[PDB]
Amino acid sequence: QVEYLDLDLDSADERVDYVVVDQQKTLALKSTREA
Amino acid sequence: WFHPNITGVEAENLLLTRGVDGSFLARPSKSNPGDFTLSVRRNGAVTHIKIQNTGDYYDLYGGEKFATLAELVQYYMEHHGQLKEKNGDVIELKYPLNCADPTSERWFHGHLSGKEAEKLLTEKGKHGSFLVRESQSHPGDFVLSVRTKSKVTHVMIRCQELKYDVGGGERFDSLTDLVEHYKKNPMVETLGTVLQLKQPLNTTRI
Repeated sequence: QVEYLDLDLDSADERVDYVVVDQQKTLALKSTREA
Repeated sequence: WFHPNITGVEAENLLLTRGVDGSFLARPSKSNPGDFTLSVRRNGAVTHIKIQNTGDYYDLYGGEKFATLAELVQYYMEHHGQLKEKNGDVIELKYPLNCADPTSERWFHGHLSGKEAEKLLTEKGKHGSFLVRESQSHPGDFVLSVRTKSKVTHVMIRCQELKYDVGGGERFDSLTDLVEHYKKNPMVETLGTVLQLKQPLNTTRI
C-alpha cells in the first residue's frame, strides 16, 4: 500500500471575494446575440 | 509542486525517475477525498505524508495550522527541521517537482493571488482585461479574474475529471476552449454585470 508516515509533530486580513455565473442571464444574453 | 491528477505510486514514480534526494510534491489524497498528500524523496526512497483539510485550515494532523495548502508547503520548505517522525529522522522538503502547465497561453499566470491579480489589473489593465490563475482557496481549480476606480470580478473554474466548466455552464476539454467560448459568449454575475473578455493581460517573462 501507500506509506503514510506516522509523524511526530507538536513539539487585519483582506482577501478577494469570488462570484457565481447566472446560467439564465447568460443563456438569454447569448440567445440575444444570435438573434 | 502540486500535481493535480497523480497517485501515490505515480508520485513515487516521478520522485524516483525525475527527482533527487530532497524532491517533493503535493497531490490530492486518494484514501480520504478532500485531504492532500505530500510525497517526499529521501535516501532514494519515498515518504508519503497526510495533509489534513478541515475546511477552516490545513495541517499535517498536528503541528502548525495554515489557511492555504501553499502557505503550509512553503512553511515546511523554509523550516526543514520541524517535520520529524517519531523515529527522529527528518523529512526535508527541498526540491519542488513541477508538473505540466494547464495552458501555455500567456493569459495564464499560474500561481497568483487574487490580491496580486487585482494589483496587476488596476495598474496595467483596462476594461475587459482578464487573466487566468490558480485558485489558492481550492487547489486544482482555477480563476478568471476580469477588470469590470477599478474592481476585478473573480470567477471560479471547476476542474473535475480533467474537464473544465464555469458554473457548470458547458463542458470544455481544455482551459483554452473554455476561455475561447466565454470571449464569444460573455458570462454575467449575480449583481448583473456582464463579464466581457476584451483583451488579455499577458504575462511578462514567458
